[PDB]
Amino acid sequence: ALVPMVIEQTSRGERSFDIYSRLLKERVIFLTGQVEDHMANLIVAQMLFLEAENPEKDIYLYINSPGGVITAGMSIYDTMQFIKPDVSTICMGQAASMGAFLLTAGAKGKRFCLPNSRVMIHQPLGGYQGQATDIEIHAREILKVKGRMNELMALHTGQSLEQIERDTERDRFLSAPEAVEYGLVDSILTHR
Amino acid sequence: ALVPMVIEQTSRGERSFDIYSRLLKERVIFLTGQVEDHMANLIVAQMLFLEAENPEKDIYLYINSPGGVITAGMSIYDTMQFIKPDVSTICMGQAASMGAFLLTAGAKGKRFCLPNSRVMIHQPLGGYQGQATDIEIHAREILKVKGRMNELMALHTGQSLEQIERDTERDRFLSAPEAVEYGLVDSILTHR
Amino acid sequence: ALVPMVIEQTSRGERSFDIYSRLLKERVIFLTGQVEDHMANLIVAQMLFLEAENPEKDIYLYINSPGGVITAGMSIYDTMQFIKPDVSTICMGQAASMGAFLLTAGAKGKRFCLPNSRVMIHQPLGGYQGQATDIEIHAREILKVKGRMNELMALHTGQSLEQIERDTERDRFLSAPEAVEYGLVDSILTHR
Amino acid sequence: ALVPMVIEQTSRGERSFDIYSRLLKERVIFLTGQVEDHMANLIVAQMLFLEAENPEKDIYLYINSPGGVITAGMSIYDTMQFIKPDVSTICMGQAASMGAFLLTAGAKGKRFCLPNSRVMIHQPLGGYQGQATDIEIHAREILKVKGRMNELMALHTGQSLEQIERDTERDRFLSAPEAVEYGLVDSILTHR
Amino acid sequence: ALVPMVIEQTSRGERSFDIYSRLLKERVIFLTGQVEDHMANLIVAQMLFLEAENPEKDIYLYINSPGGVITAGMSIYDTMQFIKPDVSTICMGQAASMGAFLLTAGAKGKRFCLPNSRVMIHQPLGGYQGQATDIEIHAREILKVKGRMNELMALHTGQSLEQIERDTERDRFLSAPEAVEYGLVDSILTHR
Amino acid sequence: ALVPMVIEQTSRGERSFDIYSRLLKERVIFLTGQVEDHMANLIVAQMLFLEAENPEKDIYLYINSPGGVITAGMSIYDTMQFIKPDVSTICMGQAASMGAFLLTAGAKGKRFCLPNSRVMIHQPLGGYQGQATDIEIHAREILKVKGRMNELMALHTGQSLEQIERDTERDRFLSAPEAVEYGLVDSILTHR
Amino acid sequence: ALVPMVIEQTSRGERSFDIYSRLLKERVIFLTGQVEDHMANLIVAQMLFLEAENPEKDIYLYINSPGGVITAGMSIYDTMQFIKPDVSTICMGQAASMGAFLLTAGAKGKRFCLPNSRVMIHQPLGGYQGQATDIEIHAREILKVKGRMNELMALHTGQSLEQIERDTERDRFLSAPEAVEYGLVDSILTHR
Amino acid sequence: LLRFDMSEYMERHTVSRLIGAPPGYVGFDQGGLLTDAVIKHPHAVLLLDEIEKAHPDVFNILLQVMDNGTLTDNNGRKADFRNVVLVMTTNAGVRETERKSIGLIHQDNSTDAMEE
Amino acid sequence: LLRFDMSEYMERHTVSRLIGAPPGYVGFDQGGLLTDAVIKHPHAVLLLDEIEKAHPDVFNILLQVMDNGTLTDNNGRKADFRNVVLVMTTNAGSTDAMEEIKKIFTPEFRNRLDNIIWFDHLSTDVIHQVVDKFIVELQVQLDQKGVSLEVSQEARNWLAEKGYDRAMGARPMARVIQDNLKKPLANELLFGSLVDGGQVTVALDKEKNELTYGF
Repeated sequence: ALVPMVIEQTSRGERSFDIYSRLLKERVIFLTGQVEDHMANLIVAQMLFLEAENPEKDIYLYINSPGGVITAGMSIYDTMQFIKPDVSTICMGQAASMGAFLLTAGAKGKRFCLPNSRVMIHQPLGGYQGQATDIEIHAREILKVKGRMNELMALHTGQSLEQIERDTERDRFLSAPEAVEYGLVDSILTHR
Repeated sequence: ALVPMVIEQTSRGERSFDIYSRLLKERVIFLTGQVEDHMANLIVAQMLFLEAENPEKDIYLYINSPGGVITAGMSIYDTMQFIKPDVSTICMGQAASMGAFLLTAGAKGKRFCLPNSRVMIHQPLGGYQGQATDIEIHAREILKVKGRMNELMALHTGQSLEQIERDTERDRFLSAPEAVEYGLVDSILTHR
Repeated sequence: ALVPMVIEQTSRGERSFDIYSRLLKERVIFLTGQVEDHMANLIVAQMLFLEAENPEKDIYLYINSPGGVITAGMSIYDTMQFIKPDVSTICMGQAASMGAFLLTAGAKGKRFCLPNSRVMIHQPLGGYQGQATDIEIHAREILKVKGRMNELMALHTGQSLEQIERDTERDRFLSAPEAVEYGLVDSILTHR
Repeated sequence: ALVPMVIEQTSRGERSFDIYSRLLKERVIFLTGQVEDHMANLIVAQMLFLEAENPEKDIYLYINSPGGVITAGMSIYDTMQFIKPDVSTICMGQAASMGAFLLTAGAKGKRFCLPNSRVMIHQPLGGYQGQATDIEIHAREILKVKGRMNELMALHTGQSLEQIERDTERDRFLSAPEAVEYGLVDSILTHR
Repeated sequence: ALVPMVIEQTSRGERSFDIYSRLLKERVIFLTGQVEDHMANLIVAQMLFLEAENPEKDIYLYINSPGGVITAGMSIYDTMQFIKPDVSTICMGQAASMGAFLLTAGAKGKRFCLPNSRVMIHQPLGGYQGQATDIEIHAREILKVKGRMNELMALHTGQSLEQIERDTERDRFLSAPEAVEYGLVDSILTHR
Repeated sequence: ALVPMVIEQTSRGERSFDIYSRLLKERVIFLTGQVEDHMANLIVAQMLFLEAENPEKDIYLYINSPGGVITAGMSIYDTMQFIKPDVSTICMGQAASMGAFLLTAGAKGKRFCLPNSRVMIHQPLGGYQGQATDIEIHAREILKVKGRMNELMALHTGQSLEQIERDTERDRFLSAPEAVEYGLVDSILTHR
Repeated sequence: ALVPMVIEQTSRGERSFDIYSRLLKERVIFLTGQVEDHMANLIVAQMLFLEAENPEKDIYLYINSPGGVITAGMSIYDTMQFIKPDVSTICMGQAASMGAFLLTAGAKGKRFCLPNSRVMIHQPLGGYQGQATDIEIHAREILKVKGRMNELMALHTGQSLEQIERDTERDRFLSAPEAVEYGLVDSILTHR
Repeated sequence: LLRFDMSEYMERHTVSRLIGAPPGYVGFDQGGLLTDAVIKHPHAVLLLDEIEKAHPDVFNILLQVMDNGTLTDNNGRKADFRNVVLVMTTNAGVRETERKSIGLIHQDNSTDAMEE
Repeated sequence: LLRFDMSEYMERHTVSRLIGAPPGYVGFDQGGLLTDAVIKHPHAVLLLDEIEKAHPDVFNILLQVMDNGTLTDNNGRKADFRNVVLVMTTNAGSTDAMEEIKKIFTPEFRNRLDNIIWFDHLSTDVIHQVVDKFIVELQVQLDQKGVSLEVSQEARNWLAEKGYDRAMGARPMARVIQDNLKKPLANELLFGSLVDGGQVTVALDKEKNELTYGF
């Protein structure tokens, strides 16, 4: 019983799903844990599935994650931007690193966050071992990524690019009210 | 058969389910083991589900746990405060550290613990490795969390803030009658 | 078939359940292995279920275990006292340490044990590492627990508290006839 | 297909059964592999379930296993003694140590073994580490167990007690014809 | 899809089967991998089932295995001799060690093999650590087993006992035509 | 519930399918993780299955992978070229190494990648240990593969062969706009 | 869905199948990964099942494998030759070592291979530790196997025996067009 | 207008209602609704509502009235449909045009312009 | 008024029970239950209880009736519903009430309803009014038998509080009034301690809450 079952009444009186398929039906997707490749692949499939069911309605994405792989996380980012309905992102627990990046990528005006949550941002990490010639190739690529990530942060948050660059030099922690003032989220949820 | 099946009759019958799904149906949620992200996420999915099923009825949360990750635990805390129905928390076995924190977060007047249980509280733990500059950043963040956790304890228990600070410097153990007097719980359940 | 299936005729008939679900339906619960936190939690879920199925009928608990975590064991103990119907405990194989404790907690007059079984009692174990200040904090808590366990033994067995105090100094082994004489069980089952 | 499926005609089926459930329905229980604590409870559950359907019908317990925990297959002994039917214990492969202990415990006149089987009997094993005081306590308990197991062998085999003590000091192996002469079994099956 | 499904039609039709159960229905049993204790136990159950479905028809046993435990292999042997219908053993791939002794144990005249198969026979292995007294006891038992296996080989193959003992001193490999000449099998299957 | 279930409505409806089978029905196949042997084998089975369902409709392959084994990847490649309907490949996340070769092999005019994706290409890797004679044989074979892979890149992209060889000496990273200019993809998808 | 589900259309309806059972029905068997006993045991079961279904129709075997155990591979070989319908083998990805051996064993005129595949052939490997006497016995057996495998290669390919013996001394790699000239396959598939 | 509602024939048991029970069966001497209606009113419009709800084997009766013009009752008398206009109605192919494909690139999904 | 309990039509074979079996099938000559009733009483009120439990096939029977006013009997006769009114009751509840009935009453069905009438929970004033009605009916019977009965206010409050259940509404009231008031009185009247010309006033005993009276 790692995942409980729930029963609902439908046209024939009964359907029996788990504790997650039942919520997908209510257009809720959860993103938790490390942003890897298999997990990201599943989230994209779920978002495409919901768009087709009803292109006019919002999709709710709950975020609680420590970070992850950028490449994996750029899928999802591009899907959220490609598909038609708004994706509203809600931060609970934490949104760190790549998690914070996806949090701000939600539809404008719909970037919420619970009151005791934390958001943390920083420049990307990486590394390489090899010949001096190969080291240069790999060093250049990580720097281009750093630059691209900074532009997207500035675009979504409204901060100037230079301000974004200064703020990601070292781990920056923001409390929920600070995320609102900074521009990572639009508001704090209080009570239903 | 790690988890047994149970049978119930309604209209036409059948519809057999597991021992935990059967209790979720009775708006009962259990929280055991360490508090971490994958588990905390499930506790939240269950609470969102039950709210949707019936916004006016109480949700019962059983708490038996040694502690855990604060971030994961805070996502549980905020959901409990956000949703509409009251959450009544019941302590059996132990509620230590983060477990104790969530226990006192239940609806006022509805925080109950069994007579041979134990509650233990303490200041948060953490750590870090890095440059002196990074050490400063991370040390500041843990101290801010300590401060916030103490404010919430004072709010929920009725103790002054200074009294809460003194009491969490070293592990503090409370017996069920002590938890009632201190203000962590409202009462001790005895017999049905 | 790690666990075999059984078939039972009722009304419609057929209805094939598990070898353990068939017994849960017969208000039979088995307790085995070490007493921990994940397993003890299931024992409690089963007792609450049976209590809600029919508050007027007994629950039979079959005990065969070497010991366990005191905290996990206490959540079982308190449920067994809270719920309305009597729990009749039966000792087969062995009941040692915490297992012995739960055995004597059954309803008075309904504590049985098979003739070649063994029961063993001893003092509570524990430990700690840290500053001299923390060592004194943890040492006092284990001693309080020891005192509480002795009082419950005296309550359930009829022995004076001092007699219990002496008999728990070192491991003490009792044969089924000694369990009856001592007061841990009321009787020995023999033949159908 | 670790375990194959079988079909049989009853009333309005069909109805498939596990390669092992199909045989439980034929009042045949297999005891194979080393006697543990989890496997022993499953054997006990099957015997009670077989004593609930029809108490006036023999239960066959095929036994092929090299021994195990004494105090956990000394709870499959007490369930056989106690139930209403007769448990006729056939032999195959090997019955060693505790396995050879349960084989002789079957209904008198119904203990059978196949011709190329082997039965081996011996003195019980154990051990301990600790203070000289604790060593004494544990040594006494194992000796008490040894004495009790010898009494039961003498009872079930017809040998004098002294003969049983001499014969178990060191491992003794018996061929199927010797098991018959010694009295561990009543007869040898050959061909249908 | 480690194991594929197949379907068949009879009366109502459907009958969706795991491919191995589909063949059990055709009185075909496979023996592969090491001859252990759990696997042998399952083969015996299958043979008893087939002998109870139709006592007058042959049961084919397909053998492809490197060897295994003698004790487990012997329960398979005794069951084949006990049950009424002939058991025809076919061997494709290899039949080595215990896998070759059971290959010759099939019904006389029905011991066909493969054209590119290999059969290997050898003296049994074992070992022991302990006091000189215990070593003697165990040495005697393995020698008794060796003697018994030689008798059965001579019985089933038609070779004299002395010839069997000489030929098992060291591993002996036989090609399919040699197995036929030696008397391990009756014939070689070629093309349908 | 690692993978959610969805409900589809049609002539009869009530068709409960996994989040991945539901998409296979939409002629959508995903390629993620390393290009191994078992995974490639499964993709081929799906493409052959779709070709038979409707030879006149396109198949969409979603690519997000770091690379893998060339041999396994070539079986996917050859199938794509053999079957009748066009295969349209979409790159997201990353298409590196063999993933990049699998991307450009799609139908001309239908190779598309999302704007924040990355494509990386490089010469084959390999190795060997053995006698100087064996080393030569193995070295020659890897060089033949390098030559063949370069011919296919030139064929599908329009670059001259000499240009392809120079560009695959060391890891080369291309952003989505460069992949388009270079000729690995035909276009960039942006917003629906 | 590690393995996806598909739906077909027969006289009744539904009929849901795995991404592999559906193809078994079309008389398609896949051989992938390393050859060993359990996998080699399942393929034989499938080929026998298909012959019975319809003795007058071809069976298609898709091969993609690095090699494996000869014994296991030979039971597949013999079944292919024994059964009545032609078995047509198709090489995709690679066919090395034992894989190549089985590839050429298909029905004459029906041995195909995809354009970018690779076939590799070599003399058998093995080894032994023990007394000089045992070493001799095992060395002789491996040499007999080498001789037999060479005869079968010459038989199926049309090459003289001397030519096969020279060619397999060191790993020999062949491209799809060379496999055709050599005679391992009859032709290359290109486009439908 | 002769009108029949196919939702009343959802089980392989409502066919005798249309043509009559066999000789020796409790309902034998009643006749049969479809053949009696057609015999009495040879020039008519025959409507079968929601013909996607009849048990599928009921179609096998129509498959004998559409080709040859006749249906035989349980007395061997024949209904003659040559002057009857037959109309069947259904919404069977509808729920196949109300959806979009799932993916980044759209298809057509109109050929199943309900051949399904 | 014609009444049917739809909980008796939960199983598939019961659908023909309402209309009548096809000819040649057991029981066809017994007729149906619904179609004969509407032939015999064409102007009646038709009430279907708990229509949120019937087997889905009966809904096709209902859709046909609501759509055109008629059903055909297994003897070929027409059941003409043009003069009857159809009332169906449900515990389905508006969106949820809708989904629970809608599940079978899909839009294709709901569009055939003329209305939905909603029935409210009882207030405390109503449960007192309901008790007054029950008491009055007893008072009338007693006057006919020559006995005057008056129930005190503390007696009325208790009965209203006791015979009302939020989960059963006013249904339990029938037994609460009968068992506490009618029964004890019936015993005395028949025995003859209380006779024509008698009077009883019913008060509560504060420590028992029994209805106590005599003459």
